[PDB]
Amino acid sequence: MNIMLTLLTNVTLASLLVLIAFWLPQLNAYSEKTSPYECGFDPMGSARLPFSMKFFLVAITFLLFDLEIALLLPLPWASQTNNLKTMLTMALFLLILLAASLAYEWTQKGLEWAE
Amino acid sequence: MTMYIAFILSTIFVIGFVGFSSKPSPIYGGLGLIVSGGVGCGIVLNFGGSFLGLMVFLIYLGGMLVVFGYTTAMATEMYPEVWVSNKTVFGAFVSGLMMEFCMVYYALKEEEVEIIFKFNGLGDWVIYDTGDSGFFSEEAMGIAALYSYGTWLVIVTGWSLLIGVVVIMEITRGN
Amino acid sequence: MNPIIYTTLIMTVMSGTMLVMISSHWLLIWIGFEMNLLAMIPVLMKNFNPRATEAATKYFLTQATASMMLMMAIIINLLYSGQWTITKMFNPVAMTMMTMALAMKLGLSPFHFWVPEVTQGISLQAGLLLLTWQKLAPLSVLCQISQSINPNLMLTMAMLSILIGGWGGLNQTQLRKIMAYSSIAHMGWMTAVLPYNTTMTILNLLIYITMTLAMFMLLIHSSATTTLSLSHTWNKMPVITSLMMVTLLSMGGLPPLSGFMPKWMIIQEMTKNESIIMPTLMAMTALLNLYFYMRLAYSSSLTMFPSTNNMKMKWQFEHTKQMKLLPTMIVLSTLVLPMTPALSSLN
Amino acid sequence: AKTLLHKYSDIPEGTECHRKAYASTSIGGATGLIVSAYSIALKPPASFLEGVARTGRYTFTSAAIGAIFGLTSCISAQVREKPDDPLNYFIGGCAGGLTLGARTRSYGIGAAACAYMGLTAALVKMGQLEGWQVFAEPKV
Amino acid sequence: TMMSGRPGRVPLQFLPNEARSLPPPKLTDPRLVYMGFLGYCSGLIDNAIRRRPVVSAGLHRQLLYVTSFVFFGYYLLKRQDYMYALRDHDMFAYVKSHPEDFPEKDKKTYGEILEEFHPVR
Amino acid sequence: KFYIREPPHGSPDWLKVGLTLGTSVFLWIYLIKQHKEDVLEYKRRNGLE
Amino acid sequence: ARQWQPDVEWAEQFGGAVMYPTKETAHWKPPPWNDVDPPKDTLVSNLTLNFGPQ
Amino acid sequence: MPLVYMNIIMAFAIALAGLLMYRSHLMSSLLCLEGMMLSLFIMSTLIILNTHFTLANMMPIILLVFAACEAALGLSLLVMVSNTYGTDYVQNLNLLQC
Ligand SMILES: CCCCCCCCCCCCCCCCCC(=O)OC[C@H](COP(=O)([O-])OCC(O)COP(=O)([O-])OC[C@@H](COC(=O)CCCCCCCCCCCCCCCCC)OC(=O)CCCCCCCCCCCCCCCCC)OC(=O)CCCCCCCCCCCCCCCCC
Ligand SMILES: CCCCCCCCCCCCCCCCCC(=O)OC[C@H](COP(=O)([O-])OCC(O)COP(=O)([O-])OC[C@@H](COC(=O)CCCCCCCCCCCCCCCCC)OC(=O)CCCCCCCCCCCCCCCCC)OC(=O)CCCCCCCCCCCCCCCCC
Ligand SMILES: CCCCCCCCCCCCCCCCCC(=O)OC[C@H](COP(=O)([O-])OCC(O)COP(=O)([O-])OC[C@@H](COC(=O)CCCCCCCCCCCCCCCCC)OC(=O)CCCCCCCCCCCCCCCCC)OC(=O)CCCCCCCCCCCCCCCCC
Ligand SMILES: CCCCCCCCCCCCCCCCC[C@@H](O)O[C@H](CO[C@H](O)CCCCCCCCCCCCCCC)COP(=O)(O)OCC[N+](C)(C)C
Ligand SMILES: CCCCCCCCCCCCCCCCC[C@@H](O)O[C@H](CO[C@H](O)CCCCCCCCCCCCCCC)COP(=O)(O)OCC[N+](C)(C)C
Repeated sequence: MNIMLTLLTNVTLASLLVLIAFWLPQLNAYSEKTSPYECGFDPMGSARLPFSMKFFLVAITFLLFDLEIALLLPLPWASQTNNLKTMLTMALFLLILLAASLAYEWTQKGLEWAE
Repeated sequence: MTMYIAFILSTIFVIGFVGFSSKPSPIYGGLGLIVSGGVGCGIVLNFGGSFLGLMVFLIYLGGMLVVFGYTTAMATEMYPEVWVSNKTVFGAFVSGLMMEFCMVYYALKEEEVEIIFKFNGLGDWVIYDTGDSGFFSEEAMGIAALYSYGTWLVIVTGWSLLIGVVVIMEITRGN
Repeated sequence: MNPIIYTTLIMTVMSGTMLVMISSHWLLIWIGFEMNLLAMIPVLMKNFNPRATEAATKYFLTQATASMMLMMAIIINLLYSGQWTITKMFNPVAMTMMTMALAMKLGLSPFHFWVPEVTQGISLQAGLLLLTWQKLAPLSVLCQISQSINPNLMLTMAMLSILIGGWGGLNQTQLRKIMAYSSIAHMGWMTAVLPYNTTMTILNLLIYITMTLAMFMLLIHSSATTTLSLSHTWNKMPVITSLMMVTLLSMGGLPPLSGFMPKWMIIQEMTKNESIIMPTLMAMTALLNLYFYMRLAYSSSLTMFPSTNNMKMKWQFEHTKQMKLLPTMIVLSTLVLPMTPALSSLN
Repeated sequence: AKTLLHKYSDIPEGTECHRKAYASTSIGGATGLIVSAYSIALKPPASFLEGVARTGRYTFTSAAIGAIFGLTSCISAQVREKPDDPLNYFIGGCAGGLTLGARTRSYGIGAAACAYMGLTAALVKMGQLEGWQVFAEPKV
Repeated sequence: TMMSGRPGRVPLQFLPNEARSLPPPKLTDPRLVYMGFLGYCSGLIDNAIRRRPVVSAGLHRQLLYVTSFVFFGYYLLKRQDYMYALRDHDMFAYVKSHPEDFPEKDKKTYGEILEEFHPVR
Repeated sequence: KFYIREPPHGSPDWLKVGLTLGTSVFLWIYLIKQHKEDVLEYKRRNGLE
Repeated sequence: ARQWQPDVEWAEQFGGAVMYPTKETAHWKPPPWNDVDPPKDTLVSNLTLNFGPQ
Repeated sequence: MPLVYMNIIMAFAIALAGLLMYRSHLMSSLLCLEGMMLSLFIMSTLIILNTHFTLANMMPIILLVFAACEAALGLSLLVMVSNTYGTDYVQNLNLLQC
């Protein structure tokens, strides 16, 4: 309830700021002023053309490493279990495999960007 | 019928699914799925699953960042399509919207079977539990039991993640 | 690919299948399917080319959609009964969703389209794996829930599979597509008897796997992927072509060969019920599979096709690495009909 | 679904040829519509209007076949005073086959469809009388 | 299906303890001889595929083929016989415990039953 | 004659021949003993001998 | 005198893309001998950037 | 059954149809797959939250993990397809036609 009111207040304040910024000043837009910005001249191609991604392999690994966070965040609560020896074995197992996966991608030159 | 908040959130969930279901460019499909993830986080917050909602929101935010990178790299065109820039995309979008509205109308007005069996509505507050117990939270204890009870699940999941890293390496090797 | 990584991937595929077989929990069966797919995708792409990438992509999309449907069926069953155990499948809508998900994982018609394309696009080793080992887990799950299975839907899909495999196989010149269509027809034969007796399903599965292993191993021994490349084999390996012809006859289902036994048992089991029309249609349709098997036998063993001059150089070299169990698979694929009553050790 | 087939079967064999013909043409229209859906899915027509043309062609052919079959079978059953006989179904099946041959404008298709549809309809009638099951329930 | 779930059954036994109260198949059983024949055929096909003298190339490996097939066949036959014995035991017990479903009908002689006669002409 | 001497030896590979014959003999002896034990056990259970 | 055995004309009817050539599939081509299609010489389009003067 | 269950199931059906229908870019199909994961997660969480089953609170986590595995697999395949053809268009994946 209060978080909804807070979010609404923040979004409304930002929107009113945009509205003020767009309706208070004197607008004079003509074709040359709104043209795309290159440093001095006109662009050759488009900004919508494909832009090659040299770290594409690290990005996919980020998805798999991100989900290893969902497995480790309940660890503060798991420390309150009675049988700590099986919990600590499983928590360390979950991090050794995460370390071994990082080591594997490192040694196979997976962490290097495409040249 | 009490402030309709769960109803509104689920309706926005379906609207976002229709938005990205239309396939009106990856950049906007990612926006639609992000909106759906946020409203789903809210839906499961309203039922007491705060950890699960926050975590799924976080996971999908990361995934959609990766998808945005990949869309600018390999899934782009000269004129990316928005929901009103193409007849097929707009038609699918409005068809999904009208289907959602139609099933909502035929559910709120009459209790007639759609696919599985006819429901009631009445507000999803009716089916709650009156549960007065605990100085802990049930969801957090259940999730934390992944290390004390779910040894087998941890083993299979960790193996799958290591294998997935190896698999992406092998697939993108090339040659 | 590194041999260690390849062995790890193959063992991960096998461990996913075993996890599907040994699990009593629906979530664990789903995890087994997902692990199987995750490790299976690179194996199809072991030899890299655009066709292998296409096959991997199509296979991934089909299996991912099937996994979606399977998880949705599990969740609906949980909603209508808070049960996680693989059992009678208390909800019928969830049961229909599960049946279509598993059928599309198997390649049963009308979901059969992916199989010919994926088999043609990969090598013979990956094709062997796909057409033999990847059928065990969906069939195991289908066997476990055959009591709640709907006869009208399953039998419709089985008859459709038999018809489509028989018809599609007639048009094919490539060997991998022929094997895929024969696989679809055999899948239909397996799933037709599933609501009546799962022992017959397992028997047909074992016989089909033996014949398929023999046929792929023969096609790997003689490096042939088309009809005319196999037409050359008689000028280098006549014994291989003769064994292949006998294996093809066995695949057709003509007695006294091993192939005849599974259909014979399925027909008997169906006629123990009322079920008279459908076995008759199944046999008359398996005639088509026999026809294109005979076309292959005519092109490869019963006639001698023209050869090339460079075969004289191949005449001087031996087959370097010999696959083990090829002799055993041939014998089990032909001369096992007299041991038919031993199927009682399967229930 | 099968409610169409119940509305067809709930009518006695030799009564109300109009209602039986309506049910038969409904079944035919449903079958042709399904065939059109699969044909459009697998073989696109390159334009929306050509697709609706193909759908209408297939649906009309199937509906005409079904209507002719039902009307002829019912009329034959009632004029001959012999219901529970597969000959009426055979006559209806050949009439439907002739209708298909006229729709495709071919004598060979017409004769083949006559023979095969008549045989199929006679077998369906025999199965109704005797109790043959296409999809037998597991009983053992 | 029918035999998958039964009371008191060990999952992966392949040969329960109650199977030892059955007569073992004789070593000269014709099915065992057929298994040995299958082993001999496998050995001959192995010789022919590898381009070796089919009848005489490898005697030790042919002997290993034959004995392996016989060895597997013996236990296969034991399990086959055990499962058939279980089937008959269960069927007889079910017949005995449900008398009203399997009643002994009255014995009639052919002098009393009236069979219609169909002449051949 | 052969240009190279065909790595499968011109004499028998005595190691492989040895363990192949050994496993054949072991399998036959084990099968005989299993059969005798089964016969005695069956006669003991059924009150025959 | 000698038994008839297939010739090139006979063998070429099993060498097409499919059996039973039709109007639609007449322009299909059989796959490459090794299952490696030639690399499509895709024109690479780099990004062209004005770096300066401003 | 509540009405929020209708909304979640309709979301799943919409995502399934969106996946089934293919337009041009492969990326959009992977988006539909990930949406189907999202809907399955929400449905499982709601059912699990409603009837107080404590030990199944972890299965949505495993569901998300294997969802990420599928997403990575699809992204790798899309990388290779785009490298081969320069676009992620499904129209190019037609070599296995013949
Ligand atoms: C929980 C389990 C359940 C899960 C499933 C639940 C599903 C329901 C929820 C779905 C909600 C929708 C939200 C988003 C959907 C995504 C759509 C999308 O991504 O579009 C991609 C897709 C790709 O488009 P594109 O590649 O970007 O553009 C290139 C051109 O499209 C193509 O290039 P072109 O122009 O060169 O091609 C020629 C032209 C050719 O155009 C045509 O040929 C179409 C003309 C067909 C005529 C229809 C029959 C007319 C008369 C029938 C009368 C009915 C009974 C009346 C009495 C009998 C009358 C005689 O275009 C086509 O080829 C399109 C053909 C495909 C049509 C749509 C396929 C839907 C199913 C197949 C229907 C086949 C119709 C036959 C009859 C069916 C039975 C009635 O877009 C389209 O296919 C176009 C239409 C899309 C807009 C509508 C989509 C909504 C359909 C959803 C399911 C249908 C209703 C389900 C309700 C079930 C009850 C609850
Ligand atoms: C097992 C032992 C051996 C058995 C095997 C051998 C025997 C069986 C196989 C041989 C016969 C079966 C062949 C089937 C028909 C083939 C048609 C065909 O292939 O189409 C392509 C073929 C050419 O393809 P197209 O490009 O589309 O046509 C261009 C034409 O060339 C251009 O033509 P057009 O422009 O110059 O003129 C076309 C037009 C103009 O027509 C003509 O040009 C000439 C007239 C031909 C037919 C009209 C009948 C006039 C003569 C009959 C007089 C009485 C006969 C004796 C009966 C009483 C016995 C005392 O045709 C019509 O309109 C005729 C409509 C049909 C009415 C006939 C109704 C006969 C029903 C049977 C009643 C009696 C059953 C026996 C009961 C006995 C009990 C004791 O079509 C034709 O040319 C033939 C059309 C004429 C139909 C002849 C069929 C009548 C023979 C009896 C059939 C009954 C046997 C099977 C029973 C089930 C059948 C429903
Ligand atoms: C029911 C009752 C029992 C019947 C059971 C079934 C039949 C018997 C078992 C079958 C399996 C056993 C053997 C299979 C492997 C053999 C392969 C082979 O090629 O053999 C070559 C070999 C001769 O080669 P070699 O001496 O090394 O030097 C010449 C070159 O190797 C020459 O090499 P190459 O490169 O010049 O060879 C080229 C030739 C090579 O092509 C072939 O030889 C065909 C290979 C046979 C296929 C077997 C597939 C699996 C078996 C299925 C049988 C189906 C039966 C059901 C009915 C349907 C019929 C298909 O290919 C062609 O020229 C093209 C011709 C195309 C014709 C298409 C028809 C072929 C399939 C017919 C199979 C029918 C069964 C044949 C059985 C015997 C065949 C050898 O033959 C033999 O010497 C073995 C014969 C049996 C030995 C037994 C002797 C033991 C001691 C005798 C005394 C008995 C007890 C003593 C105690 C008494 C007290 C005193
Ligand atoms: C028998 C032959 C096996 C051959 C196949 C090997 C392949 C699988 C690998 C090993 C098998 C895993 C079985 C483990 C099942 C877990 C259950 C059992 O082990 O007890 C657990 C014992 O915990 C141990 O930690 C087991 C795990 C130790 C093994 C570490 C992981 C290494 C496995 C190798 C595969 C992983 C892939 C990556 C390689 C490093 C928990 O005991 P406990 O807590 O009292 O009771 C909990 C119930 N409460 C709540 C009522 C109290
Ligand atoms: C051409 C024939 C193909 C044969 C295929 C290969 C032949 C060799 C088979 C390999 C033998 C080892 C397998 C198992 C040995 C020990 C493991 C033991 O535990 O298995 C038990 C019992 O062993 C196996 O179940 C039976 C294997 C017997 C295979 C031979 C039968 C072949 C069918 C008839 C064709 C004739 C073949 C003649 C020999 C070539 C399992 O009991 P259960 O947990 O309760 O079963 C669960 C699944 N059920 C209930 C649905 C069946």
